[PDB]
Amino acid sequence: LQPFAWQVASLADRYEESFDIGAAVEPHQLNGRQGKVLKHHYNSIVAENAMKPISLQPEEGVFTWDGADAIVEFARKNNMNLRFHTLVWHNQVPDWFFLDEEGNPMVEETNEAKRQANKELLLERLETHIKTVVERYKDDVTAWDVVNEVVDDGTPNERGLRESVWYQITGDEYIRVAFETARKYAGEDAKLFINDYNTEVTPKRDHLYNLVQDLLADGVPIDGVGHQAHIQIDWPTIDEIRTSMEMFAGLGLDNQVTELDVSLYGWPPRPAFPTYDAIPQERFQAQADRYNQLFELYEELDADLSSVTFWGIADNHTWLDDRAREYNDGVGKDAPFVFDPNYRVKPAFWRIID
Ligand SMILES: [Mg+2]
Ligand code: NA
Repeated sequence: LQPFAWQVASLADRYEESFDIGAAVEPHQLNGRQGKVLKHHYNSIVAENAMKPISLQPEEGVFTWDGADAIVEFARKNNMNLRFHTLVWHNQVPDWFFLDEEGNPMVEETNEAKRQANKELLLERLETHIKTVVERYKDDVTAWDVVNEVVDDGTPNERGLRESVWYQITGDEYIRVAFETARKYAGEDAKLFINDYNTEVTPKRDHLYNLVQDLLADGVPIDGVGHQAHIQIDWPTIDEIRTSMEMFAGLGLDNQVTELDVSLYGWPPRPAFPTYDAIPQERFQAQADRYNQLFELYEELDADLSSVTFWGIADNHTWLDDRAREYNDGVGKDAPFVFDPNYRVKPAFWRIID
């Protein structure tokens, strides 16, 4: 049988000359077998969910720090780096941000002067959320996802910005405010990232590229691009990945791979294998070949890449299962990592440890 993750060489040790090796976690993953894998393999962590806006400030002025603090304390106790995910997102964000002083959605307002009053209110709220959160964690966090998923996959406006509530209310100003406020409160040395998925594919890659150039020219503080890397076995290509990271490096921006998982399924993900034991070993081999090429590329790009984080630990816990179930009538199992649901290594582990 394949040995347990804690019986093989550490990924963080393998890649110590190149970049951090990170995992997304929940508080319950900090102990038991998950915690043993974590301590063995990784030198960086990020909160899967506990640091999202709604997790930290679910009502106006009501902050809930318990889960986030557990993860911070774990990083401190275990000498791990710590990514903060995330100051600004259009998902997992409480609806109170976006209500006017009468308690109605700001997006519905048709009086332009009132829209401008709303924009200032929302930006002030965003400043207060960032200040409060940053002041708590500024000595612990080594990379901030200041904004998440602000760029569109299409082109609904000239700049290719996602038309979330943030954009409808503030245009791009929420993005500027977010970075400026993060810098102000976190300090001159804090590393500030814009994070997104599909950063390897156009038009998105280029909308992102233009946005970071625009903000940089305007003096907005941005240090790096977070590439979520929710990828497949055959897509995106190695060269697409390389080009994107080189493009951002050419601007003087750092790159981090922030939410890496290698799905077994394209889009749409059906038919999915219904259970883990139904997945044929050949699929794990195809995955291992992918992982091999990926990590060769990341090593090749290591002058321009400071951290590689997987969006989870082992195959027993991944949002990809939710995605699989969503497209296959409630049944389906994905397997995106190099450790199996029992914490045993997979073929992919051996192909990235060598
Ligand atoms: Mg290899
Ligand atoms: Na590096």
